[PDB]
Order: sequence, then C-alpha cells, then structure tokens
Amino acid sequence: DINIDDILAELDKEVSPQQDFSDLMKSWKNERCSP
Amino acid sequence: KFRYMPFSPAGTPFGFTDRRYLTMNEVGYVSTVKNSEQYSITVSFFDVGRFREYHFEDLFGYDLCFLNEKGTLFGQSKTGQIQYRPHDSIHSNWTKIIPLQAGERITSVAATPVRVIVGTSLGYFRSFNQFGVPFAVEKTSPIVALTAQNYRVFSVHYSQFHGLSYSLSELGTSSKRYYKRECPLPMSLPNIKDANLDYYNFNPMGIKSLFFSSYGDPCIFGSDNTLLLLSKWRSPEESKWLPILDSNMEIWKMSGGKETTDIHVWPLALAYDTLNCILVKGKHIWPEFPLPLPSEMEIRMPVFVKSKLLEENKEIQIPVSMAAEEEYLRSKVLSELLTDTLENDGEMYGNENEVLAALNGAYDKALLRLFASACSDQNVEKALSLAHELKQDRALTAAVKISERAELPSLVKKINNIREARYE
Amino acid sequence: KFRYMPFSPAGTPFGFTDRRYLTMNEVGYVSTVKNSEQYSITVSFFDVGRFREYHFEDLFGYDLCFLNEKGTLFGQSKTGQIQYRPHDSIHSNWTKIIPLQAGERITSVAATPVRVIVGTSLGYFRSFNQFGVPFAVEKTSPIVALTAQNYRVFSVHYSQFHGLSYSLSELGTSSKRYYKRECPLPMSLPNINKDANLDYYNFNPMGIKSLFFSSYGDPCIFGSDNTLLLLSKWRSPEESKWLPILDSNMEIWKMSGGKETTDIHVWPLALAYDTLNCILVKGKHIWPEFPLPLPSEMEIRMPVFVKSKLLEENEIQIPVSMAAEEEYLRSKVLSELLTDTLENDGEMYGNENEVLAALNGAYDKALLRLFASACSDQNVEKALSLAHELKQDRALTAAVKISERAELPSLVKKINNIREARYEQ
Amino acid sequence: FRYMPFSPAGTPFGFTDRRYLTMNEVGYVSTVKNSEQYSITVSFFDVGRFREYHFEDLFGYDLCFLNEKGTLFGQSKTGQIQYRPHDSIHSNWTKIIPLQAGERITSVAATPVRVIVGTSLGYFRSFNQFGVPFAVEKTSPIVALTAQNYRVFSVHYSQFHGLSYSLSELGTSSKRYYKRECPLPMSLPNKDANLDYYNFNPMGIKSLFFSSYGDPCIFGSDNTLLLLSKWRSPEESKWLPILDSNMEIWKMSGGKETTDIHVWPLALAYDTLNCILVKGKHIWPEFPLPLPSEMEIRMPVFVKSKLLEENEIQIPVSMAAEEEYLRSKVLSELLTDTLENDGEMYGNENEVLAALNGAYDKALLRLFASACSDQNVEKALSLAHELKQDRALTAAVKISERAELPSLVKKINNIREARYEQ
Repeated sequence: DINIDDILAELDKEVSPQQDFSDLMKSWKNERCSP
Repeated sequence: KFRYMPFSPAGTPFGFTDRRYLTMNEVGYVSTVKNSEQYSITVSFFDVGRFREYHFEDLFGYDLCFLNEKGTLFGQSKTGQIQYRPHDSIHSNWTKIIPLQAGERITSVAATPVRVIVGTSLGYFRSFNQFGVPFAVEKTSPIVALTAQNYRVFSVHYSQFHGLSYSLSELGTSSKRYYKRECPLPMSLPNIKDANLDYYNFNPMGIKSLFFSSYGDPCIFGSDNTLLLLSKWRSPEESKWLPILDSNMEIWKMSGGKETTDIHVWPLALAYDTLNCILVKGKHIWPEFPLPLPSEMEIRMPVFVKSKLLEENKEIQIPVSMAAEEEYLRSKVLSELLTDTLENDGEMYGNENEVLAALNGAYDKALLRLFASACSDQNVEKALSLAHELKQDRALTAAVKISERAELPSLVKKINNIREARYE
Repeated sequence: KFRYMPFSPAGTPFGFTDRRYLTMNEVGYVSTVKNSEQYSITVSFFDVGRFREYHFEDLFGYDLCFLNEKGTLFGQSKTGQIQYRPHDSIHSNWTKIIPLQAGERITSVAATPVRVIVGTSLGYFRSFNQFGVPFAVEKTSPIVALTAQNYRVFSVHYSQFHGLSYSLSELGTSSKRYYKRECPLPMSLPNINKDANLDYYNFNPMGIKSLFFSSYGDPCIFGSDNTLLLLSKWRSPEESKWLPILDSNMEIWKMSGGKETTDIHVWPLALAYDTLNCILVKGKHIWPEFPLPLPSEMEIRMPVFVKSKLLEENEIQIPVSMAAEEEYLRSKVLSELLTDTLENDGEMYGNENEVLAALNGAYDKALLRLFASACSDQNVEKALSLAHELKQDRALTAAVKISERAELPSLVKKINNIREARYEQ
Repeated sequence: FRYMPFSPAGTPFGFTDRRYLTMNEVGYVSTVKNSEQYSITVSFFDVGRFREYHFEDLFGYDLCFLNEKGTLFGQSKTGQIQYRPHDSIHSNWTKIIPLQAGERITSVAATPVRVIVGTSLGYFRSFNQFGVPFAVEKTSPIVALTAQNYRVFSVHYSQFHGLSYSLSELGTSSKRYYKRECPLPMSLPNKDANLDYYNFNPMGIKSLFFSSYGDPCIFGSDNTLLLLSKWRSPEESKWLPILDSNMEIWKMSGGKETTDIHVWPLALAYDTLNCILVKGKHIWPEFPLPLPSEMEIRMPVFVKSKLLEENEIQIPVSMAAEEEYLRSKVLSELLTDTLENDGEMYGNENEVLAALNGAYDKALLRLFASACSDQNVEKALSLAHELKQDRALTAAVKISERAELPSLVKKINNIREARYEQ
C-alpha cells in the first residue's frame, strides 16, 4: 500500500467579504459573552 | 400475447386512485383526475418563472400527453383525437383527430418545437406541423415511445416480429437527419408483482421512462431499472449504449448493503453526471399525486462486485482500487461525451470546458491511484500500461514520482522514457 | 413449424378448383390448372400482341412462375427445377436443377433481363443469369419473396428467429449492392382471426398479395392490409421510408359509397406511375378465377381520411379542405418520387418532366385552397406557414390575393417578405 | 433460451469426467473433472511452442478462450475469469466480473491486444491483456465471442432481437463496428448426441472463428462452414457457405451419408478448413482426439440428387468446373480484400491470386467448351466476358473454332481487341 496520498496531494496542490462577515459574527458573539 | 398500449414518458396508471400522472419530465408533470365522467387535466411546470400552471377539464379523456417548453400534446388513443396547447397561449389550441383504422390506437405522441409526431399501434407514423398542418404519414415498426427533446426525436420501434428497435433522428427546422433507423435497442424487457403487472398493463414494454440527456443524449430506463445512454450517438459508427447506472445496485449500496424493495427510482430526467428521479418507497412503483421532491443521484459505472462489498462489510466499504477503477471509467465516458457535445454542439454553459478539464484531471489521478496499486503489486508492466493511458504529462511526473516511492527503478526508467516520448 | 410455401408475385392458390394462377405480372397472368397427373400451363398475356398467349402442358407442376417480357421462370420448388421459358423463340426454355438439401424448398424465383434469382427456404440464396448460367450463390435469411426488375433486386426474408425483414438490393457492377439488408419491413402481417382467405394463407402464409416494382422500379408491395407500400427514397437508404400510398380497403369502401361490400377484393398486378394495376376480385375467393377479370387501375390516395366524418358529411362525399389535404400530400409525395427517379434513377419516360410540372401545380393549388381555408379560420400563422410551403411564386401572389380578399394585410406583408426572400435569392 | 456458456469450438462432458473446453489451431483444452477440482489439460497441437500443462482448476471454468499468447478460463456462474498466458514471463492473472442476478458469462474473446468478456444479459465487458478494464457496455445477449488481432467479432441471439452478430475491430481511437448486431443468416437447429450438444451448445454454432487471413467464419448446426465474405465492406459484406461438411463427407463417402462421421473446425487454413473429424455418436471430438483432418474448400454447388444419379462420388465435369469457378471467385475476392487491408501477411497471397486467376479462367474455358457443345452463342459469350487475361480469350476463340461456331469466334475476337487495346 504505497502511500501516494501525499503524491496525489502535491499533484493537486498545482479578504473574502463572506469571510469578513463570519469574523464579525464570531467577534460579536465573543463581545456579547466576554466579561 | 403482447398488447399495444398508449404510453407517455414516466407515465403512471390510475391504479386504485382516480388520478394519475399522464407524464412527467424536467419541464414539469401533467396529472389528470376523474371528475364525474369529465376528466380534470392539470398541467404543472417545474420552473415557475418560465411558465404558469394551468388546469383544464378533458371530456375526451386524453391518455397520451407530451410536455415541452413550447406546449403540450394531449391525445386520446381510442378516439384518435389529438389536441395541442401552446404554452405561450399566443396561439390557440389547434386540435384534430387522426385516422384510426380498426384497432389503430395511438401508441404515443411526440412534440417538436416546429413539427408534431404521432405514433400508432399499427406503426402509422404521422407528422403534423406546429399548427396541425399534416406533413406525411409513414408505416414503420410500431413505436411504443416517442421521446422528443428540442429538435432531436428518439423513437422506440418494437414489434412481435421485428423485435426491439429504435430510430434516432433530429428533424430540425430543415436538413432532417436520421442518425439511426430502427436499430436494435439493447434493453432487457421485464420477466413474466401485482403492481408490477399493472404497470406492465399500463406499460406493456415496461419502460420506466424515456428521455434525452441534459445535453441531449438519448436516455432509456427499462424495467431492468438500468439507465442506458447511447454513447457517441451523434456518430452511428461508434454509437453504443453504456450502462451509466444500475439503480438496484446503488440502492442496495446506500441502504447499507440492505436488499430494499419498496424503493423505486422513478426516472424523471438525466442531469449531466446526475439523474433526476423520484424514489418511490412504496408498493406502487409509480408515485402519488402529491408529487414528492425529485431526488438526485450521480451516475455510476456498474463495476462493483456485490460479493466484494459483502465480504468487506460482513456504510458499505469499497476497495480503493475498485472505486478508483469505477471513477476512472465514469470520468472517461463523461469526458468522451462532454468533448463530443462541446465540439458538435458547443456549450449552453461556458463552465463545461473547465468541467472537462477537471474531469481529465480526475481521469489522470484515477490512473495514478491504479498505477500505485499496480506498483504495490510489482506489476511494473501493468503500471506502465496505466501510465501509458495517462493524459497529462504533469500527472506523468506524479506517476514517475510514485514509481520512485514504489522502488521500481525499471518502472521509473519506463515512465522517464514516456516523459521524453510525450515531450516528443 | 412454419411452412415455407413457395409463392410467386400475384400468384393464386389452387383451392378446390384445379385452375390457379402462378403469377399475374402486368405483362401476363400465368393461369395453371392441374389435369390428371400434370398441369395445363396457360401462359396468358395482358398484351397478347408482342407475346401471344402460348400454352404448354407441364408434367413437372412448376409452382413458382415469374413472368417477364424476356420470358417466364417456370420452376418446381420440390424438384429444384427452374424451366425458364423465353418469350422469344431465339432463346430456348433453359432449365436447371438447383441443389436442394434435405427439406430445401424454393420459396420464390425472380426473373430479370439481367439475371434470374432463386430463393430457398433454407436461406441459401441462389441466382443464375439468363440461358441458365450460374451467377452467384450465398447464404442469407430465409428468402420469403423475390421481385426484381433489371439490376434491381428486392428480396423479402423472414425466419422464426430473425423476424420480418427485406434485403433490398441491386446489381452493383462490382457486386450486388444491398440498399437495405434484411431491413425490418413495416408491412402488415396476416392474422388468422375467411376459409378462402385462410386457404390463400395456406398458399401464402405471409398473406403477401404480390411483390411488384413500380413503373419507376421503386419497391412496391401489397398484402393483407389492403394497402400499397412504397419505399420512398429507396435509392437513399438513410432517408428511405415506406409510404402507404394506397389503401384498397378504404378505396373500395369509398367506391361503394359507404356500402361495405365484403365480396369485393383487390388483387395486385402493378403500379402504373400513380395508378395501381390490380384486379378487383369480386368473389369469395379473394383471388381471381379462371375467367380472369379486367385489371382495375386506381390512383394512389393518401390514407389521411377518417371514415366516420366522411360518412357523416355524406362514391363518398369528402370535405373540400379534407380532400385538399389528401391531394396536397399525394402531390408532395408524387413530385418527390418523380424528382427522385429523374435525378437518381434518371429520366426514363420523358414525359416525367411534364408530370413533375403538373404535380408542382397541383401541390401549389392544394396549398392555395388550404390557405384560403386557413384564412377563413383567421389563423394567420397557419396560413402563413401554408404560404411558406408553396414551391412557386405564382401561388405566392395568388395567396396574396387570397389574404387581401381575406383582409389579412399583415399576412399580405408576410407573403410580400416571403417573395422578397425567394426571388431575391 | 438456455444461453449455456460456450467457448470457441468446445465439447461437453457427455455424462463423463473428461471433455475439451475449446479446440483451436493453437491447441485444444482437454479438461478432466478432477473430483470437485478440474485437471484442465491445455493440449497444444504444437506443444513445442508452449508446454501442455495440466493445471488443476478449482473453479471449473466453463468458458475458455485459447489464444497462442494465453489460454483464458472464464466461469459463467461464479464470474471469476482466469487468464493463463502461454508465456511463463506473463503470469496467470485472474479477475472477477460483477455479475447481476442471472448474469452469466456466455463466451469470452481474449486477444493478445485486448481481452473481451460477454455475458447472458448482453453486458459487453473488456479488459487489457493483464486484466485492466478497457470498456463496458450493454448489448444484445452475448452468445459468441471470437477475436484475434483485436478483431472483436461476436454473435448475439435474443427472444426479441433474435439472432445477430457484432463484427468489429478495435481501432486505436475506438472500435469501429463493421456489422453491429446485424442479423446472422446462420440456420438455427430445429439424435441423442445431437441433443447432448444442443444441451451444451443450443445455439447450434459448432465453432465461431476467423479465417486464416482473419475473415469472419463460423460452423453452425447446419454442419456447413459460413464465411462473411466482403466483411471489410459492410455494403458488400455477404455470408458464404464455403463448406457443406454434410456434402463433403457424403462425397468422400461414395454417396452415403454417414452420421457417425463428425467434423470439428478449429480454424480455416485459407482454402482447406482446419477441422478434426470425429467418428462417433457424440458429434464433438472425444478424449482420443482425432488428428486434424484439414478439409479442402468446396463450394456447395453440387446437386445431391444429380450427384448420386451420376453415380467418392462421380461429379459431372461441367458441375465440377462450376464449383471450381465459384470457389476461385469467392477465394480471390477474399484474398483481394485481405491484401488491400491486411496485405501479404503470408507473402504468398499474390501468387495465390495469380493461381486463382489461372484456375478460375481454366474453369471458365472448360464451361466455355461445354457451352460451345451446347451451341449456345450467348452462353459461351458470357463465359468469354468473365475471362480476365488475354490467353483466356485465345483459348475461348480456339474452342469456338473447335465447336465450329464462327459467331462466337468473332465475339471473343472483339472482346479480346477491346481488352488488349484498352
């Protein structure tokens, strides 16, 4: 079972506003619960 | 003996109920209901934006219905009455009755955006125009089903003597071309439960449904419950039906290896790489008036040995090798058809080029899994053959790296020669 | 179990009558009667002049006879004998004993000026040229019937395992090309569910009344359905298709004026351009009797009519628009076949040019009548289509007149655009 | 339909523990029912090429394709398929196909280039020479699978489609179908040994096999050798009953049909069928395999009744001339087809064609003398037309003089003029 999974991986290795919204929502939760 | 009965794609019988789906397809589904003699026909469209639902009562009791974006083709076999109803409503529902000799019963009706087609038990193919002006009448082997997608019309010519046959043709506005004519259709008829027979009474041929593919490749689903696609249909020389799904095996798979029965894939239409169909988990293989949400299943090359899976299980586990082979074959056939359509009919969506590129990538990487499998077996010759089929030279770098990690210096040398040859 | 009873085009059974008819080619009818242990063969001719009706007493009982201008092909299936008899005394009545394996029965024998064909029940196709010289032998599907004209060879084949089929072929100089090879014929098959009709089935189990090529050689066959099927565009198999050009059943029911007459029957002889040469038998025996009647020659009619509405409107009375539809479709198919012959087969009679011109005129006049009907219906779209199908600009201006008197100025503009595109092209 | 598995030219056990899986020019796979196990004796008519090893088969592979590079062994029920290359360097790789309920491998065509597997359901399947899948598709129920040089030729019968055949060859891009599921004209079968072989081979095809050049050939229950002449030209493709083993055995038997004699065609050596004559109740060869009795090709033009009336059977000179005419015609055609496509694979085919022209024209001149004896001007004239070379025209005019028929003399002279002038 030659583990080519690394080989297939590397062969596959060849500021999102959505992300910003997610960060905001996490931050807002933390603010709400944070003392 | 066999009985010739009216048929519509994916139709359903009344059964014990007074309402049945005259037919269903991607565009929509039309279901009728008995109502104090007069029948109530309801025309439902899947895409609400494209069209608007409308229901009318049918005194003629039309049993044959064809649905296409342009309109509907309602007809009654025993009477010969055929009524077309343009969906746009800009044009009146032109209607006429065809000449039905003694015993001549309409087998099915095909609608073309420009022409109209009617099939009879006697095989009296009849052609009318969008406004009902007749075109010509032809005798052919009796047609049981009359799928028609865009200008591509696919017919199933069956006879007690001529046997199972099919004719593929794209009439089009002009340059009518007959891709195939009554060639033998490689499908398996049902074996001769009460609901099964009743459907066979409602569908003697046992055709679960008939339709073209999303891109427009003919698709068939017989009583065997296997979805067969005519690979290379555009080219009769290499035209060949490929089983892209064996619903029974897939159901037994998703069931956790359980031999379920009530499940019944009701073929609705084949999306690219995925089949839109309703899983009727009831005694009646056909669905009920409260039509459920259509289900989507990806196509699967039937290369799974049920015994292998059972031995693995004793959630079904598939060997990475047999899986990889299945994905190899599926990607290969999908890429074949995709390239054929792209070069022959362009693309209705630009994404198809990238889809084909990614599919070629997956094809090469499946060759790479199987290459590693062969290398583990020390079958450097088989692995060399695998790398030979490899489409991408970068994937070939991956393959030579695998051979190095597999400790096959002879293999590595072979793949190096392959690098040079491809560079040549 | 099926019996490969020998049959010849338009041949009739014995019945209780010793007299019968081996074949009824338009050239002549081969009436044969079993006398004592031999058969008195009357080789009659519908044209006695060029071919006098010579009689010869045959002690071999040749069952399969194929008449033609060059001669007649008298052979006995059981003996494998084929005593072809040229009508010209220049060529003797050459005979041959074909190799017949155990149970081999000659199903049919075709006779052509180019060569002579002989089909066997075993499927071992055989064929020899004139004056009895071998031409070629091969294995194919069990030969059912054999109709051939000149190089053209239309062969029908059926097996209990292959099904109804026909291997249409012609003698390509290099080899006998098959336009259609065992193509599934769409012809109707006889249904057991009539004593004379069954006897004919005992004589012709396929219920095939006859196989006769058209005046242009086009494959034409006539059978139990009482309809004539023509393989239009046969020279182009890809686009070829059979057409029920005529239906003797409804045609007779029409000439009876709605008075269904069981006794009347039709016996195919040939197809004179558009009129089907065929005896209108008028006896229990669907086949002609020794006093052979005169040939009944009726024009083809598109089976686009419904008996019910015709009877309600009413030798039948037909709606003018409905008759116009039938005339239009028949004109279309006719002119199509005419151009097919004139170009692929080549003009032969010479008058075919005028025939095609008249067919174009009839096509256009029927289109104009249906267009006037549509304008009366105010279906501007249907009428516009009808105008589009016009194949000449004279009919286009006539349709302009019809629309103007029909007060369809928009449709008149559309016709104007149609002519713009047409004559500007 | 029974749809029993069949291998190229195989035999049943016939209520015995010994039989042959397949017979071929490469060899014959004699197998012994070694209890539950199976001592499959892979016999080779040339064991020098490959050693006859009696490997024991635990799976009792019913199917077995035998190609010189490898002897396949398929099992319809279990679905396992053992491919044992005849080359020790190549190991005996095995595979198990996914078989649906009722799916059973009916036949298999293992070529050195590619491997093909067919089943009862008609689900065509293929792999590489080592067992890597090539392609899979659904077709008519498979009944015969013969392939050499990746020339996949197959037969398919069905209760609905009926008897059919898919002639094909694997083009590099893909496999071009010469005759896709076209209707096979083979005469299906309707004593005890016949019933046994119909239980084993109800299809009635004693063996499906290509010709020496590689043309499709087959031996049906009719006991006649059929060859798809002009197969490379689908429009001109035609099945030719090149042999009627009934007729041949009858002729050598002195006008006496002898049931005990039975022929077994392994292949066709061009103009002499490679076949084993087994004299016994069982039509199939028994364990003491008879020597391959290569039968010369004989067009079944002879009239059985006329042949026996003439009377090893005495044959009329004219009838034998006609048989030579037809045999050389069909042969020459096949040789030309193979030469314009396959070429001089033997290096003798051009000389064989020259000899065939000579003998074909000799038969033409003999029938020409017969026609002149008939004093039929048009008969001998047509025979003169059939002549290819100029010496044939000289012989024809000389014979016409021999039969004092100056009209012919003139006609042959005119044809000769038109020929050598242009």
